[PDB]
Amino acid sequence: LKEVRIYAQKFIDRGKDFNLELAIKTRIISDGLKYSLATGNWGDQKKAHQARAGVSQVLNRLTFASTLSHLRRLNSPIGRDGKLAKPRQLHNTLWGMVCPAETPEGHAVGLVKNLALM
Amino acid sequence: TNYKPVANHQYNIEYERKKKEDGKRARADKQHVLDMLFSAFEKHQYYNLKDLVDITKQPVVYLKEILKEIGVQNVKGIHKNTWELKPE
Amino acid sequence: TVPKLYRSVIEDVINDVRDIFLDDGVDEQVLMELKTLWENKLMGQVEEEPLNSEDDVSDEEGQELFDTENVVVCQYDKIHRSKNKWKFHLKDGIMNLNGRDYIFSKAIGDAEW
Amino acid sequence: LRRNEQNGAAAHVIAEDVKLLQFHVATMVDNELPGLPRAMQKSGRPLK
Amino acid sequence: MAYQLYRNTTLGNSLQESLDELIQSQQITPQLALQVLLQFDKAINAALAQRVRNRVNFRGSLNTYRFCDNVWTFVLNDVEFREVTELIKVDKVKIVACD
Amino acid sequence: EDAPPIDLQAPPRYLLKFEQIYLSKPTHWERDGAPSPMMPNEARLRNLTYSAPLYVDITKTVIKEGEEQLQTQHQKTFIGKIPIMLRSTYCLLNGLTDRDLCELNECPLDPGGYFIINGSEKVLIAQEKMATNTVYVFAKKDSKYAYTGECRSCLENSSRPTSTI
Amino acid sequence: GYKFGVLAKIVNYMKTRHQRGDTHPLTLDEILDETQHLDIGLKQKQWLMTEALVNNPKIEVIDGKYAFKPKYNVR
Amino acid sequence: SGIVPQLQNIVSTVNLGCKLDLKTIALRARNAEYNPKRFAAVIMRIREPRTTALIFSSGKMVCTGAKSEEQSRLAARKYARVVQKLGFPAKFLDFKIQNMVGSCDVKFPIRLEGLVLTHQQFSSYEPELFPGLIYRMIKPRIVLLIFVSGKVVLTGAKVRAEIYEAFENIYPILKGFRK
Amino acid sequence: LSTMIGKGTGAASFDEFGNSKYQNRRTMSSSDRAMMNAFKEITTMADRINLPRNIVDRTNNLFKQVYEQKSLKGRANDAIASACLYIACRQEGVPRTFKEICAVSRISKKEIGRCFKLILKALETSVDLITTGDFMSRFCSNLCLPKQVQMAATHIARKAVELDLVPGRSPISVAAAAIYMASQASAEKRTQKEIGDIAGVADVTIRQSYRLIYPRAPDLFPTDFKFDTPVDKLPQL
Repeated sequence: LKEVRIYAQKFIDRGKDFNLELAIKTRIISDGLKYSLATGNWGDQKKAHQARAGVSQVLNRLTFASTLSHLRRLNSPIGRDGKLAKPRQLHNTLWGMVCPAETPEGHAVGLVKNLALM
Repeated sequence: TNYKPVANHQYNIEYERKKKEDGKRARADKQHVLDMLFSAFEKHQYYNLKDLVDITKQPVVYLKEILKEIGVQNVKGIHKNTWELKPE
Repeated sequence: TVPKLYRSVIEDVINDVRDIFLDDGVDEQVLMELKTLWENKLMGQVEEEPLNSEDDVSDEEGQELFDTENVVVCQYDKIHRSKNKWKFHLKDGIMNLNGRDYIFSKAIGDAEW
Repeated sequence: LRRNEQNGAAAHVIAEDVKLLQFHVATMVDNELPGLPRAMQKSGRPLK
Repeated sequence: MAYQLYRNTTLGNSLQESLDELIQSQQITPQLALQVLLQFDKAINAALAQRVRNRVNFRGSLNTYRFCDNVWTFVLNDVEFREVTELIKVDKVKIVACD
Repeated sequence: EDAPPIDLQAPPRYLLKFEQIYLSKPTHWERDGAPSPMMPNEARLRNLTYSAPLYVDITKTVIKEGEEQLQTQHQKTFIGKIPIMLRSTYCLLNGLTDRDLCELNECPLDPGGYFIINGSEKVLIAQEKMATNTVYVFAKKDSKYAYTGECRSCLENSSRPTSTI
Repeated sequence: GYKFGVLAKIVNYMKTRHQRGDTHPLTLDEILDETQHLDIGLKQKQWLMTEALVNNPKIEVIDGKYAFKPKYNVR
Repeated sequence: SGIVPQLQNIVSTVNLGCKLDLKTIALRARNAEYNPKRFAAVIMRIREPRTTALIFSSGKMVCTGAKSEEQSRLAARKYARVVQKLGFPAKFLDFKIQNMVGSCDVKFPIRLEGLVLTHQQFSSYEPELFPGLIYRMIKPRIVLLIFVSGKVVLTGAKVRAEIYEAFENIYPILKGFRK
Repeated sequence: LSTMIGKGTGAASFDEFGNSKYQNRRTMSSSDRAMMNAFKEITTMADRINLPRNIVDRTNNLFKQVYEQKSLKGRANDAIASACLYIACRQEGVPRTFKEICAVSRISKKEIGRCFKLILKALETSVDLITTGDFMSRFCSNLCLPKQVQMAATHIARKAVELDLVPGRSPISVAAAAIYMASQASAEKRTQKEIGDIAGVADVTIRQSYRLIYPRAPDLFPTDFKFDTPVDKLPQL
C-alpha cells in the first residue's frame, strides 16, 4: 500500500487518473515471503541485523523419524551463543508438553526441544 | 482476467485527449502579457515562476524572456530564489 | 414563435440593465424611451524573383466586403474536415436568412470544397 | 572534499564531508566503534 | 468586453441605432450606450442557450473559409437548410463561428 | 481488512479499499505464459517455489468535487504469491486419497507441514517467546531495582509489534 | 488586484518613451493618458507622486515634473 | 517491368525571404487558417492546383499535395503571390522538392512472410503495428510499403528518378515472392 | 562499489537533537541510477505476466545495450524497457503481443511499437516473424480450453495460413478466430468477447477472420477431432 500510494500520488499530482493494476507491485509479497522462508532470516533482507535467524530450516530427510522430529521442533528464545543453565534445564512444566529426553547435545542442550507426542 | 491486453490505458487516452483538446499555450503579444503580468502583481507582492505561468497562460520561455527584461530574481534562503514583478 | 422569443429577450435585457442604470446615476426614464425606439426600428524562367508572370490567380474580394447576403452567427462545438468535406457541429446560435430570423440549438452541416 | 575546497563550498558543507571522511577512515581500521553506526556491505552485513 | 457576436445582426443593429438617436439628443452619454450593448450581449447569449431546444440540419457547398483567434468565417454556396418541419433554400450563406 | 483505506488528494479525491482475498491453487507458469497446477514433486525437481497466487478485491471511488461519485471495483487483483504449506487446506494434496497421492509421485506417509522454496523443503521451527499481555514480576540481584514487573503488551490480531512496559 | 500594478506600466511606458529620444519630463496625468490608466484610483495617484516617482533610481524630478535618468546610466 | 509508379504527393519547401505576420495573413487570406494553440504556422489551401501549404512567420513555406514537380512549383508560386498580394515582400527563393510520394500495383499478391526472410536486412514486417511490409532501400534512400494485395507505395524520394529506380529494383524481388 | 552506513546504536551516533549525524549519501551515478530504475521496472512488468527470470535477464541485457548505444536517448526509459521486454520475449521464442506488453506497462502500444523499431535498428538485430502457433498455448490455457481444443486451434490457424485463407491478417487475429472455431466445435465453447479479451482482439476482428476460414472449416480441422458440434452446424457469422 505504501508503493500504491506513492505510485498513485505521482499520477494524481499530474492530473491524470492512475491505473490501479500498474500501481500494485506483486514482487513485494511474493519475494518478501519467499526470501524469509528461503534464507531463514526473519523480517527484511535490508534489516537482517535485527532479523531472527534459524526460523526456517531445510527439512531433515535422513530418516522418517528425523523428518517427523524436525516438524515438531521447538526453538528457545535464548541465543545459542549465550550460556545460561536455567533456560537449558528441564523445567517441571514441560511434562506432557515437551519431550523430556529429546534435546541436542552441545551448545543447544535444553534450548532446542520437541513436542510431546499428544 | 488481470492485465488484459490493451492498446492504450483508459487513464492515458483521457489525459491525451485532454491535452489535445486544451492545446499548447500560445505566445501572445508582449503588451497584453505585460498588462496581465502587472495585474497579477497587484494581488500578491511575490509570485513563483511556476504559479505565475498559470496566471499568464504563456510559454515558459516566452514568459521568462519578457519577465527577464523587467522582472528580477531575488534570492531567498528560506525556500529558494523567486522572481520579482517590480521593475526596480 | 420567433417574435415571442424576442419579447422575452426584451424582458431580460431591461432587467439586466436596471442595476447598471442605477450605478451610473442615470434616470430610469431612459430605459423606457430606449424600448420605444428599439421596437419601432425593427418593425524557362531561370530568374524566378518576378511573380508577375502569373496573373488573375485570385477571385473577387467583395464577397466579404458586401455581406449583404444571408449571414449566420453561432458557436461551434466541433469542426472536422477530411480531405474533401467540412463537417460542422454548431451549437445554439442565430441565423439571418432572407430577413427572417431563425433560431436553433443543434446544427449539423456537411459541405464540399 | 578536495573538490569542495577548490570550489570554495560552504564551511558547513566541508564540515559534513570531513565528518564522513573521519567515519570512513575510522571504520576502515575499526568497524566495531562503540555507540557509532556500523559500516554495512550494502546488504546489512557489517564490513570486516 | 464580451463575446460580441449578435451586434452585427438585425437585433443588434436595431439596438445600436436606437442608442445613436438618444446620443444625438444628449439623453444618454456615450459610456452608457456601450454598457447597454454589453448587457444585451450577456442576455442574448444566455437567452439562446437556455430557451432554444430545437435542432436543425443543412447541406451545401463551401467556397471559402478562414480561422483566426478561434473565429471561423465560412462561406457556403447553394446551402439547403433542411428541417423536420420545413426546408429552406438559399443561394449563398456566410457562417461565422466563435468559441 | 485492517489496512486503512488509501486516500489520495492532489481537487479530485481517490479512495482505495481492499475488500476480499482470494487464493488459487499453487500454479506454475511456463515460459510461454500458460498456467498449470504445480505439483509438489515438480517444484522439488525443477526448483520451483510452491506458491499460490493471491488476489484481492479493490474498490476505487473517486470524488471530483462536482458532487458526483464514481465507484469501480477491480475484482480479484493479483497482489502476489503466498508459499503454501504442503498438505494444508490450500495445498493441491489436500483431500487426496492415498491412492491419489501415489499417482502424483507423493508419499502418502509424508506428513506435509513444510514449504518448498526454490525446490528446498523448508520447515518453520516453532519460536518460543514469553507470553504477551501478562504481568510478570522478576527480581534482579545485581540491577539497581529490587523488583521489576514487566508486561509485553501487543494489539489484538498481532498488530504493530509488542510494546513493553 | 489594485494599488500595485499600474505603476509598472507607467515605468515601462516611461522607459520606452525615453528610448524614442524624448528626454522632456512628463506629468503624472499625461503619462497616465497614454498608458490607459485614466481610471487610476486617487490614493494611487498620491502614492506615485510621493513614493514611487522619487524612491526609484530611474526617475528624476525636474521642475516638478518627472523625467528619465540617463545621466546615472552609462551612455 | 512495364509498370511506372505514379506520384501521389510531393512536398516542396520554398523560402519567401521576408518575415511575415501570421495573424494578418489569416485575417486577409482567402483560405488561411491560423491556430497558434494547435500549430504555429498558417495553413492555406488552393483548389485548382489541389495542394495545401503551411506558412511560417520566418517566411519559409512548405507546399504539399502536388501530383507533379511542375504543379508543386506552380502551387508554391501561387501561394507566394497571395502573401505578396497582402503587402509583404514575398519572393521565390531556394525552391526545393523535399519529398515525393508514389504509388503503384504489381497486379499480383505478394508473400510478405517470404520477402522479409530473404531481405531481413532491409525489410521490416510487423502485422501488429502495420499490415504492410516496410522496405528501406539503401542504394536509393527510398522507403517502400509493400502489401499482400500487391499495392506498393514509395516515399522519401527527392527526384522522380529515384521513384522509378526504386521500383525497378524491388519489382524483380517481388516477382520472386509472387503468390 | 560502495558501503552504506548502518543505523546508530549509542548516543554518540546521534546529533545534538535526535537526527543521526552519520547519514547515507546518494553517490550513485545518474546513468547507473537510471539503469537501476529501468531494471526494477523490467522486473515489475515481468512479474505482472509471470515471465521467467531468463526473459528478464535477456531484457536487462537488451536495455543496457540500447541505453549505452544512446540512439533512443530521446525516448522515455519505461518505453525502452517495455520495448526491450517485448523483444526479449520474441528472441526467446515466446512472443507477447504489443497489447499484452502494454497491459503490464504504463506506456501505450504505439510508443512500445515505435521504441521496438528503433531498438532493432540500434542493435542491428532482428526478430523472427510471429506465427499463429506462438500464442496458442497461452491464449488457450488462459481461456481454459482442453489440450484437444488447443491442438485443433493450432492446426486450424497453421492450415489456414498455409492455405492463404487469411492473407494480410494479423497472426493474433487468425489465432483468435481459430480458437473460436475450435472452441465452438468442442464442448468448451467460448464467446468472441471471451476470446478477444484474452487475445486482445476486438470481437469484430475475430468475426472477420473467422468468416474467412469458416467456408473451409472441415479442411482446417484435424482429421482425428471429436466434434461435439458437427462442423456443418458451426456458427455462421
